[PDB]
Amino acid sequence: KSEQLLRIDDHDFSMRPGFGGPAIPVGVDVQVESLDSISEVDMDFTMTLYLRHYWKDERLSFPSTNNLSMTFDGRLVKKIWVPDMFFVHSKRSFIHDTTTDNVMLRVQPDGKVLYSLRVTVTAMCNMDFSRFPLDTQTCSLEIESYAYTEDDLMLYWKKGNDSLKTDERISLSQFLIQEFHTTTKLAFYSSTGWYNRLYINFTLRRHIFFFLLQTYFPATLMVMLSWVSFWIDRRAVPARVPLGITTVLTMSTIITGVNASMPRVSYIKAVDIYLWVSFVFVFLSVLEYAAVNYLTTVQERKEQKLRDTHAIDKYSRIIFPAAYILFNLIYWSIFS
Amino acid sequence: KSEQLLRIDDHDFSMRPGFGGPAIPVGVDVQVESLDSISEVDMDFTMTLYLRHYWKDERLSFPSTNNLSMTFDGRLVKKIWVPDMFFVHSKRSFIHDTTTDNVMLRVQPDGKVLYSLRVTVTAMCNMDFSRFPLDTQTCSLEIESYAYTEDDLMLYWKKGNDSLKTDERISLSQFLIQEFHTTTKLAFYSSTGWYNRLYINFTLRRHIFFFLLQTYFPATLMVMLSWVSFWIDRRAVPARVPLGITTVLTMSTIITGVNASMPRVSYIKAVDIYLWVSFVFVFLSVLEYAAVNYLTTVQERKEQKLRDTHAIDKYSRIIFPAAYILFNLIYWSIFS
Amino acid sequence: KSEQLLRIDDHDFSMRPGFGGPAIPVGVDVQVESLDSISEVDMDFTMTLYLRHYWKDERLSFPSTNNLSMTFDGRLVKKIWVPDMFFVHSKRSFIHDTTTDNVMLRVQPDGKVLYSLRVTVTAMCNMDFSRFPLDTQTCSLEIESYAYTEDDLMLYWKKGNDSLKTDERISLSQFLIQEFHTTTKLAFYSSTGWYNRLYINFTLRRHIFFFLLQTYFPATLMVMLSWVSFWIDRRAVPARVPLGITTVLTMSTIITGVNASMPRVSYIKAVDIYLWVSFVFVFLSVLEYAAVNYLTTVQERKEQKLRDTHAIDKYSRIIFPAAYILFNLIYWSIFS
Amino acid sequence: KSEQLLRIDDHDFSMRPGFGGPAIPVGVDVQVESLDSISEVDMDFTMTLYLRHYWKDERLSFPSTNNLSMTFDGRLVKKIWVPDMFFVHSKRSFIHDTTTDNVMLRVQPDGKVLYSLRVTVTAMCNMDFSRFPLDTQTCSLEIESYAYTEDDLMLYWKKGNDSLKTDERISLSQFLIQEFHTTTKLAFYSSTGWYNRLYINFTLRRHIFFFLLQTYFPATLMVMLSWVSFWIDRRAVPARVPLGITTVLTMSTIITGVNASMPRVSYIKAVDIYLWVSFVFVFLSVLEYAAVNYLTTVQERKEQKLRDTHAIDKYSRIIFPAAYILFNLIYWSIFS
Amino acid sequence: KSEQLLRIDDHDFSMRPGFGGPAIPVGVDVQVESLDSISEVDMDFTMTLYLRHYWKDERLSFPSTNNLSMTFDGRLVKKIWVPDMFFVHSKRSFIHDTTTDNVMLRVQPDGKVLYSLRVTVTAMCNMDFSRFPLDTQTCSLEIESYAYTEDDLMLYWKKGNDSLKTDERISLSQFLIQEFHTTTKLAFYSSTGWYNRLYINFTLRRHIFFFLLQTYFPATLMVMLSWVSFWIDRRAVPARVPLGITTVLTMSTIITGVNASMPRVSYIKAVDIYLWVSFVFVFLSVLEYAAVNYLTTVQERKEQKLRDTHAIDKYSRIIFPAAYILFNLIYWSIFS
Ligand SMILES: *[C@@H]1O[C@H](CO)[C@@H](O)[C@H](O)[C@H]1NC(C)=O
Ligand SMILES: *[C@@H]1O[C@H](CO)[C@@H](O)[C@H](O)[C@H]1NC(C)=O
Ligand SMILES: *[C@@H]1O[C@H](CO)[C@@H](O)[C@H](O)[C@H]1NC(C)=O
Ligand SMILES: *[C@@H]1O[C@H](CO)[C@@H](O)[C@H](O)[C@H]1NC(C)=O
Ligand SMILES: *[C@@H]1O[C@H](CO)[C@@H](O)[C@H](O)[C@H]1NC(C)=O
Ligand SMILES: *[C@@H]1O[C@H](CO)[C@@H](O)[C@H](O)[C@H]1NC(C)=O
Ligand SMILES: *[C@@H]1O[C@H](CO)[C@@H](O)[C@H](O)[C@H]1NC(C)=O
Ligand SMILES: *[C@@H]1O[C@H](CO)[C@@H](O)[C@H](O)[C@H]1NC(C)=O
Ligand SMILES: *[C@@H]1O[C@H](CO)[C@@H](O)[C@H](O)[C@H]1NC(C)=O
Ligand SMILES: *[C@@H]1O[C@H](CO)[C@@H](O)[C@H](O)[C@H]1NC(C)=O
Ligand SMILES: CCCCCCCCCCCC
Ligand SMILES: CCCCCCCCCCCC
Ligand SMILES: CCCCCCCCCCCC
Ligand SMILES: CCCCCCCCCCCC
Ligand SMILES: CCCCCCCCCCCC
Ligand SMILES: CCCCCCCCCC
Ligand SMILES: CP(=O)(O)C1=CCNCC1
Ligand SMILES: CP(=O)(O)C1=CCNCC1
Ligand SMILES: CP(=O)(O)C1=CCNCC1
Ligand SMILES: CP(=O)(O)C1=CCNCC1
Ligand SMILES: CP(=O)(O)C1=CCNCC1
Ligand SMILES: CCCCCCCC
Ligand SMILES: CCCCCCCC
Ligand SMILES: CCCCCCCC
Ligand SMILES: CCCCCCCC
Ligand SMILES: CCCCCCCC
Ligand SMILES: CCCCCC
Ligand SMILES: CCCCCC
Ligand SMILES: CCCCCC
Ligand SMILES: CCCCCC
Ligand SMILES: CCCCCC
Ligand SMILES: CCCCCC
Ligand SMILES: CCCCCC
Ligand SMILES: CCCCCC
Ligand SMILES: CCCCCC
Ligand SMILES: CCCCCC
Ligand SMILES: CCCCCC
Ligand SMILES: [Cl-]
Ligand SMILES: [Cl-]
Repeated sequence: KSEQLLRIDDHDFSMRPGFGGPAIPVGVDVQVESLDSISEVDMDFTMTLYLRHYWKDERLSFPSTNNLSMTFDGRLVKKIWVPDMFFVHSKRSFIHDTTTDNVMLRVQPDGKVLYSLRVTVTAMCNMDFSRFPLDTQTCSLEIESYAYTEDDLMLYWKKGNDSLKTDERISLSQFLIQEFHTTTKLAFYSSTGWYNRLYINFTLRRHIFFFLLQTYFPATLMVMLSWVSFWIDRRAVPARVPLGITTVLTMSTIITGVNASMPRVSYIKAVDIYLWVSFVFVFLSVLEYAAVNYLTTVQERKEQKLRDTHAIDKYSRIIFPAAYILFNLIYWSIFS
Repeated sequence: KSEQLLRIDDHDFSMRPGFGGPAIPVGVDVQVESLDSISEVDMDFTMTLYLRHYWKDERLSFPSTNNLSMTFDGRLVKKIWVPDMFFVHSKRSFIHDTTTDNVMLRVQPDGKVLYSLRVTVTAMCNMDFSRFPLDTQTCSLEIESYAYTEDDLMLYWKKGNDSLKTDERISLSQFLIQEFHTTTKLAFYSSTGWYNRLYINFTLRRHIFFFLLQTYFPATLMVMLSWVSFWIDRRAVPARVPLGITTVLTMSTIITGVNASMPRVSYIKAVDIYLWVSFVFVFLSVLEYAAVNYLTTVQERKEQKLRDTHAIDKYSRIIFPAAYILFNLIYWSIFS
Repeated sequence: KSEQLLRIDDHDFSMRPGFGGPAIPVGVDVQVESLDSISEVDMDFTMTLYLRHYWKDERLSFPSTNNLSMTFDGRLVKKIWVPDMFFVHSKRSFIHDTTTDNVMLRVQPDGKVLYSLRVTVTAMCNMDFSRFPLDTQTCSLEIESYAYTEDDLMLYWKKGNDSLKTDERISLSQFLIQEFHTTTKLAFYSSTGWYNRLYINFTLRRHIFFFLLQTYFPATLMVMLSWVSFWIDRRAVPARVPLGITTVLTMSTIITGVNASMPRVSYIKAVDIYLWVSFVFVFLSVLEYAAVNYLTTVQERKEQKLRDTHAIDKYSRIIFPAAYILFNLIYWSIFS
Repeated sequence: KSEQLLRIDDHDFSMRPGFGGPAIPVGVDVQVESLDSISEVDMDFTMTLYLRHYWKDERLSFPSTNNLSMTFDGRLVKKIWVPDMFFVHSKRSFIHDTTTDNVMLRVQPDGKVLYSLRVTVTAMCNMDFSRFPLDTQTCSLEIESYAYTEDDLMLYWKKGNDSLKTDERISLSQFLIQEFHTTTKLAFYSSTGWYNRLYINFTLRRHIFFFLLQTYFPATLMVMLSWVSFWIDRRAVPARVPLGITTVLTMSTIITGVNASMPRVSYIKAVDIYLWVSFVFVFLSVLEYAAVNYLTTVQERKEQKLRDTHAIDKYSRIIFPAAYILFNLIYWSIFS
Repeated sequence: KSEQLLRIDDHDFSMRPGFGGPAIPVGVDVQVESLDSISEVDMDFTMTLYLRHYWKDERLSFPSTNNLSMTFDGRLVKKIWVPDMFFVHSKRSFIHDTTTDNVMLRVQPDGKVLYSLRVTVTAMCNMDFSRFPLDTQTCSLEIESYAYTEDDLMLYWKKGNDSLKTDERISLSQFLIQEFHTTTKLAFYSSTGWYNRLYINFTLRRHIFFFLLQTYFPATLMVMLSWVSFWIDRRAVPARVPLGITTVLTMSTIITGVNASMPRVSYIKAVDIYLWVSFVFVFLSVLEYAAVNYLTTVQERKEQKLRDTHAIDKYSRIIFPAAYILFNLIYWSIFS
C-alpha cells in the first residue's frame, strides 16, 4: 500500500507544518482558461481557472532508491493537512467533478508537495455607466486564507508577474479585454488580525463605432431634416405643418427603440443627454412656423381692413445650425 | 492528537452547556459583504455576509503552559454542541464550500469559543408601488433560534449598535441605500413558547431626475404642442385635422413605450394617472376643432340660402393652459 | 448519553407503533409563512411553510423524577420510526438546511412525540383564462402518506379548522388572496388500496380598474374619434381620407401593444373580442366615406354631361353610436 | 428484526435471480401524474409519473403463519438486487425526496416483489414548424435497461395496453393532447448486443381560430382597404398619395408585431408566406396610381402645347380582387 | 461473493497497471445521443453522449470453467483503478443518476475491461459574427487525462475514424449540422509535461432564404418606393412632401424591428451595412425635392418682379437606380 510509505497514522494532521514556530510560506500560480459570462444589471462576471499550490512538509518524506515521485487523487486530501484558500467577494463557486473530482497531489521524496484543482467562480464588480457608451471598467479577483493569519501562514505569488498565464483565445462577445497583471496587499480584520491578499486585475472596453452608427447618426440626420422647412414657401400650410409633426413622431420612435436595446440601468447617461437635446431642437422648429403663420395672417387681415421671405425664416436658416454645431463642440470636448 | 486535549468522549454533547439551570447567553456580530440582487416582481433581495457567535463552555477547557488557543475547521462541529441559528422569512440559502467549507472554530484555554461562517441568503420584502416613481421601501433580515426558547438560550447583540459593519463599496444598480441599524423583539409561538429575534434594517430610494426626464417631460411637451392649432387659420381644414390626429398617435406611442419599460406590476400608479390625464387633454383638443368647423359650415350655408377668429378658439387659448396648470398644482401638492 | 435513556437498540424501529392491531392516529397542523411566486404560463405556485406531526409511541417512554421533556435535532430521525408524508401533484420541493437541518423532535416522559420541519414546495394549479381579466382561480395543496393505507395509519387535522394559520403580511404582487380553509377526502389506488388525503384551499382575484384603464378606455376613445368625420364637409377629400387611415393605424398599434403585455396564452379571451369588434367599427367608418365620395362624383359628372349634407352621413351620425351602445350592453350583460 | 427474516447475509445480491439460466421476466406499469412544461425553441417536454416493477425472487421468501406481506422503504434497496431502468434520450431527471425518499418495496411470503417510485423527467422531441400554425407533433418517452441484454432480462408491459393510466385533468396551456398508447421494439448496440425498449406515445395540436383571428384577419382587411383608392377621383392627388403610403406603414407595423409574438424559429413558415404576399399586393396598389398620375399629366401638357375614369383604374377594380381570390384558393388547397 | 473472485484486498489499486514500466494504452469510443441547446451571446453548446474505455489489467483475472464475463455497477469503481478523463474548456457537466448511476463495468476472464457511462457537458465555442447572416462556425469537444502524462498513459482512438457514431435524428432548431470527424494532438504544460488530447469536430450553417425574405426584401422595396416621387408633378407640394417624410418613418420602423429580433451582439455586421446604406438613399431623395421646390419658387418670383419637367428630376430618374445597382454589385461580390 502506497499510503503506508507515508506514516499517516504517526502524525497529527490537524496542525500545520512548523507549528509553534515561524510561518510556513505557500506559493501560488494561476492559469485562466476562459471568461464565461458577464451581467451588467447584477454587476458580476464568471471565470474558469486552474489553481496550484506549493509548500514543503517533512512529515510526508519517504525513502526511495531513486528520485521518482508519487501521485494521488482527491481521496488523500482528507487524510493530510492542506491550505484553506477561498475567494473574497464571490457570489458562488464549485469544483468540477466529471468523470471524477478534478484534484491532484504529487509528493517528492523530500516532502515537497504540489496541489492542483480546477474551479469556476462568479465574482462581484462595481460598474459606473455615467459615460456610456464611452465608459471603461476595471475588475479583479481576490484570493485569501480563511483561518490563518500572517503569523502562521505566509501567502505569496511564486514567480512574481510570471505566475499568471491566460489562454490565447480568451474573449467576450460585447467587450474588449486588456492588461492582465497581479498585485498584493495586507488586509485587517478586527475579529482576528492581519491577512495577506492576492489580486488579479484586468480592464474592459466597448466597440465605439457600432454605437455611433446605431444611435448618434439617425438623431443628427433627423435634426438636419427638420431644417428643410425653412426653405419651403410659407404659403404652403398643408405642406409645412404635417412635415414638422411627422418629424417629431419619427424622433420619438427612434428614442423609444434605442431605450429598448440598452441595459436596464435607471440613471442618466451621456447618450440620453444627446438624444433629448436633439428632441428639443426638433420641437423648437415647429414653434417657429407657428409664429410665422400667425404673423402673416395678422398682416393680411390688417391690410384688407384698411383697404417674399419672412424675416424669421431668414434668421432661422443661419441660427439653428450654428447653435447645433456649438452644442456638438461643447459635448465632445466634455465627453472626449 | 489535538482532539484528545479536549475530552470529547467524556461528555454528552447532545445537551447544552448549563443544562438544567439558567439560560446560556449567546452574543452575535454581523459583517455584510455585498448586496447581490433585487427582484421587484417577486419582492425579495439577496445578501452575502459573515456570521459570528460567542459563548463559553467549561467542558472544552484544556491545560496549557501558555495562553495560546487552538483552531479547527468544520470537521469538529459535528462532535460538539453549537447554537442552531436560522433565517426567518427566507426563501433559500447556502454555506460557501470552495476550496473547503468556510467554517472556523477557535477555543481558548478557559473554554471561550468563537464560531464563524460565510453565508448567502435570499429574503422576502413586501413592497408598495402606489407612489412610483417617488416611493420609499424598508427591508429587514431576521435571525432566530430554531429549537431553544428564551428559558434555555438568551440571544443578544454582542456590542449593541457597534455589532453591525458594512462594506465601503456596497451598492445596487437601480437604488440608493441608506440608514443601516439593528433592533430586537420577542416573538411568541403557540406550539412552543417565546423566542428572541434580531433584526437588520435599511432603506431604499430611486433616482428621481432620470424618471422625470424619461416620462414627465415628453408628455408635457406633447400637450403643449396640441395647443398650437388654436392659433392656425380655421379655414385651413387639411392642416388642422391631420395635426390633431397625428398628435394623438404620438401620445399613444409614448404611453406604450413607457409601459414596456416599467416593472410588470398590475395596479394603478401615480405616473399612470399623469399620463392618462395628458391623453384626455389631447383628445379634447380635437373635439374643439370639430365643433368649430361644423358651426362655420352651418353659418355659411345659412348666409348663402338667405341671399375673423371664432369665439371658441379665443376662449380655448386661455382656458386650456389654465386648467393644465391647476391640475399640475393639485397633483404635485398630493404626491410631493 | 441521552440516547441510552431511550432503549434504541431494544426495539425494531422498522415497524410502526401498534403493529398488528388498529391503525395509529396521526394529527397534523400547518403554519404558512409566505407565498413566493406564481407562473401563469406553466400553471403552478410556490409556498414556504411549517409542518408539525403528533403521535404516541410507548417504546420511547423513559423514567423521570420530574415532568421535563427531551429535545433532539435531525440526527435522531434515522434511528426511530416517523411518518412518511409527501405532497401530491408537486413538481419540486426541499427541506431548509442553514445553518443546520431545520428539524426538531420533542419527546414527553410518557412517549408523546412532536415532529416539526420547515419546507418549500412548488405545486400545480390548472387555470382557465376564458374570462380574462375578470377570471377567478382556485388552488390547493394536498398531503398524503406514501406507503401506509387507512388500515395502518389514520391521518387527520388535529384541531379541525383551527389547525391552519397564515402570516399577517402574506401577499402576491399581481393578485388578491382570500378564503383559506381546509378539507379532507378519501382516495383510491388500484395498486394498494384506500388513503386519507388533506387539502388547503384558497382563491385569487385581479385588480379590475387597472385593466379597464389600460385596455378598454383607449379603444373606446378611438372608436368615438372615428365618428368625427361624419360632421366634416364632404368636399374636403384631403382631410377626410388621411383621418380615417391614420385612425386605423393608431388602433392597430394599440392592439399590438396590448398583446405584448399579457401572459402568452394562445386562445381567445374576452378582451380580444372587445378589441377586434372595435377594430371592425373603425374599418367600416372608412368604407362609408368611400361610398359617399364615389356617389357625389357620379352625380356631378352626370349633371355636367346633361348640361348640403348627403343622406348617408345623416343616417350614419345616428346609426353608428346606437349599434356600439347595443354591443356594449350585450357584452357587459354576458361577461358581468 | 424484520431484515433477519430475509437471509440477507446468506446470498450474493450482486447477481440476478436465475443467474446462469433463462432470462428473468420483469413487468412494468406506468401512471402519468402531470405534464409540467414544453419548450419549443429547445424542443423538449417535462413529465411527472409513477413507475412500478414486478418480478419474483426465491431468495427473499420467508416463513409465515398467515398471508401477510412486509413493507420497506428505500433503505433496503441497497441490500438486495433490483432492476436498473433508465430513460433513453433524456436531458435531466430526479427522484422526489420530501419528506423522505418516495420509494416503496413490498415482499410476499413466496418471494414476489413490487417496486414503486415517483420521478420527474425532461425528454427531447424533434419538431417541424413548416406548416405553422396548422402543424401536428408526435412525442414519445422511452424506457430501457442499462446493463442487461435480452438474454439475461426480459422487459415487457405487464397488462398490454391496460398498463398505462393518465390523470383526468392533464393539460397544457397552449396545446391540445390526444391519443395516448404504448408500443415495444428491439434495439441493437454494437458494443454489447440486443435490448428491449418500451414506448409511450401521444399527439399535440394548436387552437386554430385564435391564430386565424390574430393574424390572417387584419392582413386581409388591410389588403381590402388598399382597393378603396381605385374609386377615388384621380384629380385628388393630396388624397390618393398619403392613403397608399399610410397603408404600407400600417401593414409593416402589423408584420413586425406578429413576428414579435411567435416562437423564435429561424426558417420559413406558412404564415410568413401569406403575410409577405399581402405586403406585395399593397405595394403594387401604390405603383398603379403613380402610373395614372404621370400619364394624365403628360396628356394635359400635350393638349395645352397643341392649343372621366382612366382605363387603368377600370381594369384594376376587377383584376386585383380576382388575383387575390385565386391566390387564396391555391394557398388553402395546399395547406388545408 | 463475486468480489472475492477478484483478489481485491491483495493488490494496491492506487497505482496504475504496469507501474514502473512502459505506458498503458487506453482506447476510447464515443456515441453522441443529442445536441441539447446553443447560446450565441455566451458562445457555448450542450451535448449528451456515451463514453467507453478499453484496457487490460492482469490483477483482475479470475479462473473460469467457461468463457463468461462478470458485470458490475458503479459501486465497484471505488475499489479498483480506472482512468481519470476530463473535458477541456468546459463550463459544467454531470453524470446521469436515475434510477441509479448510469455506469457499467464488464470484466473478461483474462483481465480485459470495458468501462461505460452516460454524461452531459456544456463547452465553449468562440464565434465570429462579422459576416452574419452568411457566417459559418466550427466547434469542437476535447478529452484529456487530468494527472497522467504520455509516459504513463497512452490515450488513442480505438478504431480511428470508425470510433465516432452519431444519432440519425440529431438536429438544432436554427442551424444545419454537417461534417463530423475526429483528430488528435499533443499538448504541453510547463507545470507537468506532455499530454495526449482527442478532438470531435463539426460545422454549423444558417438558412439563408429566411433572412433574405425577412430583411433584404422590405428595404429594397422601400428604396424603390422612394423613386416614385421623381415622376410626380412638381407643382403638387402637399403630395410630394408627406410622401418622402412617411417613407423615412417607414424605413426607420423597419430597421428598429429588425434590430429587435437578432442576437444582442454589439459590433458591426454585414446586414447593418446594407440597411444603413438604404436609409441614406431614402434621405437623399427628400433633399432632392427640397432643392427643386426652392429653385422653382426663385424663378417664379424673379419673373413676376421683371414683369415642363425640371432638369434635376430628369437626371435623378436615371442616376438613383444606377448607383443602387452598382452598390449591390460591389456588396454581393464582397460578401458572396
Ligand atoms: C537522483 O537519483 C540519485 C540516485 O539514483 C540520487 O543519488 C540523486 O541525489 C538524485 N538527484 C536529485 C537531484 O534528486
Ligand atoms: C507586475 O507588472 C505590473 C505592471 O503594471 C505591476 O503593476 C506589478 O507591480 C508587477 N508585479 C510584480 C510582482 O512584479
Ligand atoms: C498569560 O500567560 C501566563 C503564563 O505565561 C499566565 O500566567 C497568565 O495568566 C496569562 N494571561 C492571560 C490574560 O491569560
Ligand atoms: C441603534 O441605533 C438606532 C438608530 O435609529 C436605534 O434605533 C437602535 O435602537 C439602536 N440600538 C442599540 C442597541 O443601541
Ligand atoms: C408533574 O410532576 C410531578 C412530580 O413532581 C408528577 O407527580 C405529576 O404527575 C406531573 N404532572 C403531570 C401533569 O405530568
Ligand atoms: C372549515 O370551514 C370551512 C368553511 O367553508 C368548511 O368548508 C370546512 O368544512 C370546515 N372544516 C372543518 C374541519 O370544520
Ligand atoms: C391464506 O392463508 C392460509 C393460512 O391461514 C393459507 O393456508 C393459504 O394458502 C393462504 N392463501 C393464499 C392464496 O395465499
Ligand atoms: C395498444 O393500442 C394501440 C392503439 O393504436 C396499438 O397501436 C398498440 O399496438 C396496442 N398495444 C397492445 C400491447 O395491445
Ligand atoms: C471458450 O471456452 C472454452 C472452454 O469451454 C475454452 O477452452 C476456450 O479457450 C474459450 N475460447 C475463447 C476464445 O475464450
Ligand atoms: C478521419 O477523417 C477525417 C476526414 O476529414 C480526417 O481529417 C481525419 O484525419 C481522419 N482520422 C483518422 C484517424 O483516420
Ligand atoms: C443629474 C446629473 C446631471 C445630468 C444633467 C443632464 C441634464 C439634461 C438636460 C436635457 C434637457 C432636454
Ligand atoms: C383605484 C385607486 C384610485 C386611483 C384613481 C385614479 C383615477 C384615474 C383617472 C384617469 C382618467 C384618465
Ligand atoms: C372560439 C370560442 C368562441 C369565441 C368567439 C369569438 C368571436 C369573435 C369575433 C370577432 C370578430 C372581429
Ligand atoms: C424555401 C422553402 C420554400 C419557401 C418558398 C416561399 C416563397 C415565398 C415568396 C414570398 C414573396 C413575397
Ligand atoms: C468598423 C469595421 C468596418 C465597418 C465599416 C462599415 C461602414 C458603414 C458605413 C454606413 C454608412 C451609412
Ligand atoms: C422600379 C421603378 C420604380 C419607380 C417607378 C415610378 C413609376 C413611373 C411611372 C411611369
Ligand atoms: C475567521 P474570521 O475572523 O471571520 C475571517 C478572517 C479572514 N478571512 C475571512 C474570515
Ligand atoms: C419548533 P417550532 O415550534 O416549529 C419553532 C419555534 C420557533 N422557531 C421556528 C420553529
Ligand atoms: C405505493 P403506490 O401504490 O405506488 C402509492 C400509493 C399511495 N401513495 C402514492 C404511492
Ligand atoms: C453498456 P452500453 O453498451 O454502453 C449500453 C447498452 C444499452 N443501454 C445503454 C448503454
Ligand atoms: C496537474 P496540472 O499540471 O495542473 C494538469 C495537467 C494536464 N491536465 C490538466 C491539469
Ligand atoms: C452637425 C455635427 C457637427 C459635428 C462637429 C464635431 C466637432 C468635434
Ligand atoms: C405646465 C407645467 C406646470 C408645472 C407647475 C408646477 C407646480 C409645482
Ligand atoms: C360607449 C360606452 C357605452 C357603455 C355602456 C355600458 C352599459 C353597461
Ligand atoms: C378574400 C378572401 C377569400 C377567401 C376564399 C377562401 C377559399 C377557400
Ligand atoms: C436592385 C437590386 C439589384 C440586385 C443586383 C444583384 C447583383 C448580383
Ligand atoms: C421658436 C422661436 C420663435 C420666435 C418667434 C419670435
Ligand atoms: C430666431 C429669432 C428671429 C427674430 C427675428 C426678428
Ligand atoms: C371640446 C369642447 C367643445 C365645446 C363646444 C361648445
Ligand atoms: C370652451 C368653451 C367655449 C365656449 C364659448 C362660447
Ligand atoms: C359602410 C356602409 C356603406 C353603405 C353604402 C350604401
Ligand atoms: C348606413 C346606411 C344608410 C343608407 C341611407 C340610404
Ligand atoms: C362569447 C360571446 C360574446 C358575444 C358578444 C356579443
Ligand atoms: C402596377 C401596374 C401598373 C400598370 C401600368 C401600365
Ligand atoms: C392592370 C393593367 C391595365 C392595363 C390597361 C391598359
Ligand atoms: C440631393 C442632391 C440635390 C442636388 C441639388 C443640385
Ligand atoms: C443629381 C444632380 C443633377 C444636376 C443637374 C443639373
Ligand atoms: Cl390640399
Ligand atoms: Cl396630408
